[PDB]
Amino acid sequence: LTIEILTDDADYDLQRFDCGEEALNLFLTTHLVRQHRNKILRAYILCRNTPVLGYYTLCGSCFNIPSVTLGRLAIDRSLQGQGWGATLVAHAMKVVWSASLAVGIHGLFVEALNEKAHTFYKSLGFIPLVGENENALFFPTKSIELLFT
Amino acid sequence: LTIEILTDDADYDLQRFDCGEEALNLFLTTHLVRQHRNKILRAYILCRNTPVLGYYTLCGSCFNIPSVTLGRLAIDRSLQGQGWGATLVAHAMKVVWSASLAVGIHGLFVEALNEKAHTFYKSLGFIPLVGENENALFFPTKSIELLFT
Amino acid sequence: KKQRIDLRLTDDDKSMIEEAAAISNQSVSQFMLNSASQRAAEVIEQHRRVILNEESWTRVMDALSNPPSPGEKLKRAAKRLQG
Amino acid sequence: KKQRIDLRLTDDDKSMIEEAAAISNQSVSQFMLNSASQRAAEVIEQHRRVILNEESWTRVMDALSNPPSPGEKLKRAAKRLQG
Amino acid sequence: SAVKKQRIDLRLTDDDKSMIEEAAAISNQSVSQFMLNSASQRAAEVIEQHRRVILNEESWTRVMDALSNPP
Amino acid sequence: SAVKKQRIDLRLTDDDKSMIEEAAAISNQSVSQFMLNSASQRAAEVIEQHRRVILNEESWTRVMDALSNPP
DNA sequence: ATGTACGGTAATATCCGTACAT
DNA sequence: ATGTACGGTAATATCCGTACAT
Repeated sequence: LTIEILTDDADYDLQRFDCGEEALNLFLTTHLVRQHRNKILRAYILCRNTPVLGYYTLCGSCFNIPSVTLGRLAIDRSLQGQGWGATLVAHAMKVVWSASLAVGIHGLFVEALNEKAHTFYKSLGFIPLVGENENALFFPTKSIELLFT
Repeated sequence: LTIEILTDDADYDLQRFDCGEEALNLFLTTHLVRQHRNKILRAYILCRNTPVLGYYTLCGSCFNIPSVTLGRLAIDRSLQGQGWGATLVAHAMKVVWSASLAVGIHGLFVEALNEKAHTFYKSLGFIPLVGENENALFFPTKSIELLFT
Repeated sequence: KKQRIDLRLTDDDKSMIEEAAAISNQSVSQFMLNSASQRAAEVIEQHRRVILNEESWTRVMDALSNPPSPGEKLKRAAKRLQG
Repeated sequence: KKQRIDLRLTDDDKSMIEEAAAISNQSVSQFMLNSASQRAAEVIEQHRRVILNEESWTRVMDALSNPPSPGEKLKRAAKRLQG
Repeated sequence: SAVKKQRIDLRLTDDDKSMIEEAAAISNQSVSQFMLNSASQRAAEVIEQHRRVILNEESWTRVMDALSNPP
Repeated sequence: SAVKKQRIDLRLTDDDKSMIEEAAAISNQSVSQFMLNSASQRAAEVIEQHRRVILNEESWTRVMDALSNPP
């Protein structure tokens, strides 16, 4: 199991990988590839060495102070729990942190639409926002630098 | 000396009546009559029984909560001080108060562009507003009802 | 619909107005007349007071709830009013 | 300038769109295409976060000033990352 | 359903088309079902938002007419 | 001065004229000196307000290109 | 020089017609 | 039925010309 950014070559496939939530699977199967190709987002996939068991999406954003946003993260039902989800979060943090070393980014936001995801991101250290930002959790670039010493 | 609303008849005249401030005299001599005729404001003049020694202007407003606004009030230099100015403020309050009995108005605002005027309206009971409303002073309709028992 | 406004201006002024109108997806007709009658309301009606401020709005609401008693000067002026 | 959009709609829908366009001093061309590409940005870019809130903005600023130490789970995940 | 059809034909830049059709497909609807729905909701918004302006003008002229004479 | 002339001709409703010419006279300037000054300040506003949008798009695409590979 | 002002012919852009598709 | 699509002639509205004034 390795994590890699989506390859712009055609015929990539990797059809179905149920994560439990129909919306995330639908986004993976009908939005992710085109939005990566059209530079709307940067899509990263976790799959085996034969060619998918997970994915996440990154997107530059502003809070203006520039940052990066993790909008979607999904893990197949055969990989139950938070483990490889947290590993994918660490991979995304490393990507955002190299990007901050390059062009300057002060933090990473993350979208949490349900309470299970809210608790998941809260167990990883993300700070809960309130009000109109109740579904958004934040983690600074300084903490990501601390993570990789 | 009597106070009366502007008469829509032509040839009213009453040329010059210096109050000290060139802006108020200019407004009286080149804006007041037309804006009253065009229903932009309601102009009241204090003059003698022969045909001006003062004036004020009223204008409906919203703070939405409906109110009335005293934008301009001027008293001739021959009538030095606050006396007839305060009497004109009382006349305007009575007008606003009958208007509240008629259609419903919850207060009266007043425009104060300099510190002398600010202190003048503060001596009459107007409450000082702050921030972007620093030049505006307010008096409720309940206090005007109290004034006329 | 029935009236018209005719004015003359600099080619620099016209270039600026036309550029901003194109940015607004508008003809210079609608840009000029909008930016005119939209900014003209700001002049012909000072009939609105945005008190929004933590202290100012609370002062107004305390005046509405607790109405201040008419001061001495206001009472003397009311006495001077009758005549 | 070079492309076009063709659609069909109800005379009720057209009456509403035309009325609001006239209120906006706009043709149905500019009203439709504006109200389209102006609302379409709201979809194709969720790249902005208006944290403005007395608590949320202060939480973010306290995170920027005082950065929280990486938790145990994040450290274990970083250990699981190398492979 | 219960309704019929009547067209509208407008012209844009292909770079604006792209941004329109992408958001249309992302909302799972045709370009027509996007453009029209967005235009209609905008149209209802600026059709009630003008009604409130007319109400404000009416009540302002009421307070103004009452700021004149006693009657 | 230092500049020349080049006209613009637009058509309105007389009820809109009224509101324009009144504010023009209240600002102590001709209808031309009103219309043109207001249009020019609006034009500069939405000419710098678009420059900031272009700056935002540029820096966003910079962060986006850096969110890709290590180089 | 520039503010105000009227109207006629160039320009535009609003419509249909026409097409095949679902 | 309706979404997508091309272009030709009706409609518009952008220009000048022309006017007297400051």
